[PDB]
Amino acid sequence: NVTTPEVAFREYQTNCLASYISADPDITPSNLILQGYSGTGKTYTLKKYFNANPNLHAVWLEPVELVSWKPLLQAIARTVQYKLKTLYPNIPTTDYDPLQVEEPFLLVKTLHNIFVQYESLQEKTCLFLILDGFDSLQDLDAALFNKYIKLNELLPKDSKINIKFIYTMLETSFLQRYSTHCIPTVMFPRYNVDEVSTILVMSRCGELMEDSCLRKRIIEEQITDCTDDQFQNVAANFIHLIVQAFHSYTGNDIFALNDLIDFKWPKYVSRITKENIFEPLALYKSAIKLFLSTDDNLSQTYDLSIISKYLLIASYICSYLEPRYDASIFSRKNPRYLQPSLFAIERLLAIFQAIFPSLMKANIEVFQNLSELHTLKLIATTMNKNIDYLSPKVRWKVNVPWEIIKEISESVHFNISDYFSD
Amino acid sequence: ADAQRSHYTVYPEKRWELYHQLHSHFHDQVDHIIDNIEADLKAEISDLLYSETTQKRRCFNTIFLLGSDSTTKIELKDESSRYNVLIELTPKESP
Amino acid sequence: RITIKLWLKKDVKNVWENLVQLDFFTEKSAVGLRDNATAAFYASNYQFQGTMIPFDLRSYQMQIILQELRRIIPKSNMYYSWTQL
Amino acid sequence: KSRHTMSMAPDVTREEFSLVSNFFNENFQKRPRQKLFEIQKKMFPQYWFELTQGFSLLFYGVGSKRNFLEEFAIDYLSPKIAYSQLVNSIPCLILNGYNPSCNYRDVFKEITDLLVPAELTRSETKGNHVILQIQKMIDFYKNQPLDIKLILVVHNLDGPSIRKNTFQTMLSFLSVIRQIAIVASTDHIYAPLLWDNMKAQNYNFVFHDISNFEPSTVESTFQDVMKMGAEGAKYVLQSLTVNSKKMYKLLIETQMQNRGTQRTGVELKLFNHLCAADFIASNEIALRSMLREFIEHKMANITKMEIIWVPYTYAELEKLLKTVLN
DNA sequence: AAGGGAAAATAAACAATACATAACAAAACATATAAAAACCA
Ligand SMILES: Nc1ncnc2c1ncn2[C@@H]1O[C@H](COP(=O)(O)OP(=O)(O)OP(O)(O)=S)[C@@H](O)[C@H]1O
Repeated sequence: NVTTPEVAFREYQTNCLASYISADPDITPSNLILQGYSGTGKTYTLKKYFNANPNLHAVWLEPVELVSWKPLLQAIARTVQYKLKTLYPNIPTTDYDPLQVEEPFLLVKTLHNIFVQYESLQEKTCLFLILDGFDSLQDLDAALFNKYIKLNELLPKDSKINIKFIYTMLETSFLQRYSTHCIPTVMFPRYNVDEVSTILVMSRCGELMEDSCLRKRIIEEQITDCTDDQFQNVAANFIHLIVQAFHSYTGNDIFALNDLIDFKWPKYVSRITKENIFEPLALYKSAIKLFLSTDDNLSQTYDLSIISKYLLIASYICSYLEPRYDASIFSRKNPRYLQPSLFAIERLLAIFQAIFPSLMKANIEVFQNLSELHTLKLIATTMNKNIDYLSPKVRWKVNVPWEIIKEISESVHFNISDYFSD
Repeated sequence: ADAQRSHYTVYPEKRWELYHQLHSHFHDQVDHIIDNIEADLKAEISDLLYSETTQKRRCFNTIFLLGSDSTTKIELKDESSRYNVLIELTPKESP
Repeated sequence: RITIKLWLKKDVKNVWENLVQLDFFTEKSAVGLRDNATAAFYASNYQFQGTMIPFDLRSYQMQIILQELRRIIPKSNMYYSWTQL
Repeated sequence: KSRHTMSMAPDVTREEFSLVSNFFNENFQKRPRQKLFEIQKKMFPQYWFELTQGFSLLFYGVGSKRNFLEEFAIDYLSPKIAYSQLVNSIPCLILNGYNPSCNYRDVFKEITDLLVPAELTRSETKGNHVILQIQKMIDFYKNQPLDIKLILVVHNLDGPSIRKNTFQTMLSFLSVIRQIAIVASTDHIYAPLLWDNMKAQNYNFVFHDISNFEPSTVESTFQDVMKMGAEGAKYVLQSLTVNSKKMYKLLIETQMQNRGTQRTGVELKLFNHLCAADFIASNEIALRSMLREFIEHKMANITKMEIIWVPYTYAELEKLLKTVLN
């Protein structure tokens, strides 16, 4: 028995989370998997349960604001004695150091020290720990996730307070590594095109009718006393069209819709009239220009000098020109798609001396622009970035695509498409 | 004798004066121009770092300093009842 | 053979981002999860070469093969002629 | 592929090489060498004058410059500048770049102690604070009276440790300071690959040629070629038991009966019987145990008959015959 | 002007070498505490 909440599209999943969670510890299963990709509101639908259940007690941890397991143990032990202070303030406490723990023994060593002074409680109370984002921990491995499963059983089972877990993770290839533990899973499905728009309208009406960019445009135009419902319609006409002209570009996201709205909204506001408030279809026909462009990209003619420009134009030549062909076709007498090959030194100046307008011999400034180009990360080393100077075995390679080469060819009037021949 | 040990220290004009009155006088014009762009770069970051009150107020402000030489130093306002600190991250310190 | 918006280059990347983190593709030589801690810590210090080639040339391989797509994609969709070669 | 090889060369021992090498490098072109050294001596006042402008002076050229730098830095310049400012003369801190054991921490720990410890700079010593500690050194030095207090020398700037990139940028920030004069030399043909327009902005390098075609005595020591195994196991046989000489002599005969490759080798069974024939090998174990000593110092090989063969050349084994075995 | 014919190019099988990364070692960088050792007093 529990007081379930109600939400928009989790009607099955609210039932199971009301099923798999009770305030009684015996009915409560130990470990749990909430799985789904980002863009399902699992952090939404979990907390939305918890606000409707003030009877239980939740301790909220956040792995994504941590970096490793060694603070993650320090994250747990600092918080439970922080929470149990605010739940039973009459109970005296030998407060321990949460900085002291760094190893997975030390947690259950300290939880053996924490819970024993809390033994005098009246009934078996549970205590739900919540980890949010267990796959995106940036030092994860295989033998961390099971390491947190068996933590319950190393605890004494007869204590008045029982710690149980709920794990939030993503990337369901990861969950397939641990199906043999058979812990109860509640998968969260992705969304469909209507329920994306249905979620988005009931979540963004509260800001886009109350933004001052509307409220300025209210008093700036001749304001007819349009209702909030009249503000609701144009907001709804905005949302029901923006998901229609962009759904193929964004997929079934919610986060990627929550910001593209907040980029194209004031540019939509300026192109309204006093009269198009009653005229929605012609309003889209006047504000058309934003609905067919992305506007997420905030093609350079590159800063580098002339001899460095020809230094780049010789380096792109060994993306296709092998040593078997080059010395014949460049006498002094297609892999456009493919990944670039590997240079060595002085093959550059082999090609550089050929393609330059006897007119040049001094190569001090030519050697200057090489490590200038190395700091630009346009030509990088194959090996580590340390010993590449003294000629040991060091291979070089470009990192510029074909188009920026093509503009920079014509920027110095040099022709390159002749020498690329499939 | 000792050259295989590394880094051993040891403790062992009528015309030119007319250069000397010219050289430094020129160099006073140099470095005074150098602090001008130094005051220029320090100014245009400082006003633009502040006074930008966005409405969402859940976003960091980013600044792209295009064409910059990776050595551009910055000073900050005092702006009391709040500490304002500077952190620099080298790519050498980015493992 | 017939009105379909062909998209640009600068936008497919935003769709290409979700496809690799939907695990429909993999990187070519990427050991995914190390077994224990000190083998993973030995992979963290190692600076990589695949990031040093740009985004559009990381040699992505396949998770779901072409022939199996014909069995799941219904014939009502217009691209059903493209499942088979 | 009939190639003449360095193994097929009349080789030269240790004392024979270095002595006749010392004869050439001190008597080959002696008269024109100091004749060059007197010609370039008149450039020495020109270097003194430009170096007051804080110019990082860099010397390129063929041949070793190590002797020339130490004459120019120590004897000529360092007391000349102390006399021209008005007491111990200006401290010279050389950096042997050909010595690979140069680090960035140790030489800079010398530098801040060579430079003035006017403040508690150990407070800013904290975790890489080296660029941090030198930055606090720079801005203070912008508002000091302009005089050189230190001249540093960096021999062989393309050396095996100095050419590392985190060390190179460390020297770059030193050179912008007006109080120190930076007189260095390199030898590489790709030395201007080391610097971009960022570092040379901090450096303001100028260049001068010095080509005296010196032999690089000190700079040859750390370097090695196959002069510096056929020569390795040439010394172990000179200190062993007397029986190992005989069982290697019987080894080397039938292994040269047929370059010294695999095919001239011998089977283990008959070689046991052969070294049983001259009352030498008792059995397989007593043979193999004093054959593992030839194995442990990599003096013989085995591939598959059960062929043990010596990895030295045809010419080498008869040299091992007539000299050390006999 | 024709033409021979050797240089250059192509292809394919095979061998030899280089490369990216995994696994690890070791040195620099960092902290902690009981025992020695100065050291006032
Ligand atoms: N039924 C719903 N009713 C209202 N809003 C919803 C509903 N489902 C999802 N949302 C919204 O979807 C947003 C997505 O929140 P998140 O929980 O971060 O998404 P996510 O899939 O959990 O990605 P994360 O944070 O990486 S786990 C929430 O902030 C809600 O505003």
